[PDB]
Formats: sequence, structure tokens, C-alpha cells
Amino acid sequence: GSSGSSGTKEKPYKCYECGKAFRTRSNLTTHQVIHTGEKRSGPSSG
Ligand SMILES: [Zn+2]
Repeated sequence: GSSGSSGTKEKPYKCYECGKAFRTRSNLTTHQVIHTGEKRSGPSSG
């Protein structure tokens, strides 16, 4: 039958990288950048 099941309509997006939250995606990704490395790898694994 129909399909209706969710958790909430607020900060539904949760960063699987650290565990943060965000109302939308843009607001989330913009933060996920901290987990995104660049060509020039730093002292950390990445
Ligand atoms: Zn995060």
C-alpha cells in the first residue's frame, strides 16, 4: 500500500562523517568539507 514513515521535519540530514545535523543538504555538505581532503594530503590520513 501507501508509503509514509519518517523521523522529523527538522535537521533531518545527519553527517555520517562526524554525526552532525542540518535542516537541508547544502547546510550539511558545507560542513562535511572538514572531512573532505584535498590533493595535498596533510599530516593526517585523510
Ligand atoms: Zn561532519
